[PDB]
Amino acid sequence: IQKTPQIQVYSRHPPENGKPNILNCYVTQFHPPHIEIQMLKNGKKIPKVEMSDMSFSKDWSFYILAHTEFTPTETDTYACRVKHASMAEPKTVYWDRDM
Amino acid sequence: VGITNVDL
Amino acid sequence: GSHSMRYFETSVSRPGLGEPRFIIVGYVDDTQFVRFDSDAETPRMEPRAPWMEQEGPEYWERETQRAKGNEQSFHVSLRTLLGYYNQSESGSHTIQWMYGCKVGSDGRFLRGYLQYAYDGRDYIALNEDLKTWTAADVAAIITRRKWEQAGAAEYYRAYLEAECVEWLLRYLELGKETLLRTDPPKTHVTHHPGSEGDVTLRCWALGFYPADITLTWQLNGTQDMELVETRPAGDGTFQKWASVVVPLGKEQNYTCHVYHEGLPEPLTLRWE
Amino acid sequence: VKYWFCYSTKCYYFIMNKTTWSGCKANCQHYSVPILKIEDEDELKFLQRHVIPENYWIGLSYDKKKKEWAWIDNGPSKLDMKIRKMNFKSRGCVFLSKARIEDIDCNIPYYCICGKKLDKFP
Repeated sequence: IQKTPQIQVYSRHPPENGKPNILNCYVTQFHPPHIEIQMLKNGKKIPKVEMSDMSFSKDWSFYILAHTEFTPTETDTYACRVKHASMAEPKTVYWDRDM
Repeated sequence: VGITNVDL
Repeated sequence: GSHSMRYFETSVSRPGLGEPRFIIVGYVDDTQFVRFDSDAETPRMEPRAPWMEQEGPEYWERETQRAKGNEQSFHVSLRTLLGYYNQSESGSHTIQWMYGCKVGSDGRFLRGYLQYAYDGRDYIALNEDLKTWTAADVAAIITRRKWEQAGAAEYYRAYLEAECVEWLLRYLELGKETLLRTDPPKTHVTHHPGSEGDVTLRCWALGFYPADITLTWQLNGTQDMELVETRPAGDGTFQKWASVVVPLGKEQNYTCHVYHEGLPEPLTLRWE
Repeated sequence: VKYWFCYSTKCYYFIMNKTTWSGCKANCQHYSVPILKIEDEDELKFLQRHVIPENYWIGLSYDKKKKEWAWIDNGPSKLDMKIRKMNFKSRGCVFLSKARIEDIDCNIPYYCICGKKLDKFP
C-alpha cells in the first residue's frame, strides 16, 4: 500500500517584503513514512532547516512539518521539494503569497 | 502515561 | 468542552540497515508533550511541551522503560506479522498503534480508542464496548484468538477507562495556561482577479487554538468550495482557508461563516 | 476505476477515486445511487470483510444547522446506538475501514461508496 503526499507551503505570519518571517512545509497524508523533504530558496537548498517529529492521524496517514527563517522578496522564489516512494519524480511545490 | 504493548 | 490524550507508537522495519526505527509521539488535545526515538544519540522519553519539565525524574525513567519495552515488543511483532502474511525479509513494513481516552467538560470519560495498523492499512481494533476486537483479515484473527485467551481487551480497558483519564486530568493541570486556553481566529477576506470574467474569494482564518474549526461559504443558504486542511503555524497556533469562484460584481453577495469554540458567536465576513 | 457489488436487498457502487465527502455525495447522486447508509451491524460486517484495505466515505455526516449527526436519507438506523456510543466530535464526516468506523474532516479525500436498497428482483 502507498499514499501520495500533499505538500502545503505557507508563511507563519502574513507575507511582508523585507520583514523576517518563517516558511512552513506541511507534508500531509503519505505512506510509507520514509520521506526526504528539502526546503529550497531560488533552486539551492536552505541551510538551517529544522524538522518536527513525524506523527499520523486516525486514517494512519503520516504528517510532518519543516520550518526555516526567511526574508520574502518580490523577486526571491521559495519552493519545497519532496522525495517519496509513491512518486517516480520528486514534486517541487512553489510558495504562493496568496495561498 | 501510556501502556505496555501486547505481542501480536 | 472536550479534551483527549493520544499516544502514537510507530515501528518501521529497516531491511539490512537495521535495527528497526521506533517512534512514540504523544499529544494532549492538539499540543505535543512527549517524544521517543530509537535513532537518537540517547534513546529516552523527551518533553516537547515546556510545562512537561515539571514532572520528576522517576516519571521520565518509567516512560523510557515502557518505550524500550515496547520497542522490543514491536520488533518481535514485526517478525510475527511477517510470518502471518508469509512475506519476504528483504522488504520494509510498518506497524502503527494509536491509543487514548476522550474526556468531557465534567471532565469524565466519553470514548476509549485502541487501534493497530500494518503497512498503513487496518489490522486489529478494540470496539466501542472496550471488551471485543474487530479483525480486518484472516491473519488478524490469529492475533485476536491469541489476545482472547491472554485477556488483552480487559487489560487495555483498565487503562483507557481509569489510568488514561487520571493522567490526562493531571497533564491538563500541569499545562493550565497552555492547554485550556482558547485563541480566537484572526479573519479577513482577500480578493483575487481572474481572466474568465470571474474572481476568486478567499476566507482566511489565522492564529487559533485548538485546530477544530469549520469554514463555510454561503450565498442564500458548498460543493463548489475549495477548502484546505488545517495547518500548524509553528508558534503554537493553526491556519485554515476556504476558496470560491464567484462572478465579477457580486463580491458582497457571498458571505463567509467561521465556526470556532474560541468565538462567542459565529462570524459573518464580506470583501471590502 | 469503479465497480459494483450486491448483498441481501441492496446493491453497492464502489468508486476507486480519492475525493472529499461533498464530492463523493455529488458523484453518487450523478449515477442516481445515493451514498451508502448502513442499516444493520450485519451489513457493516460484510462491508468491512469485503473491501480493498483503505478508507471509504459513508453517508453519515454532522449537520451544523440541525446540531446533530444525520445520514443522507435523514432517517434512523439500527446501528445509531453504536455510532452514539463512539462519542464522535460535533464536526466532520464518518469513514469506513476494514476494522474501524471513525470520524474525520470531510475535506480529506478517500474512496467513495454508494448504496440503494432494491425494491424488486432485477
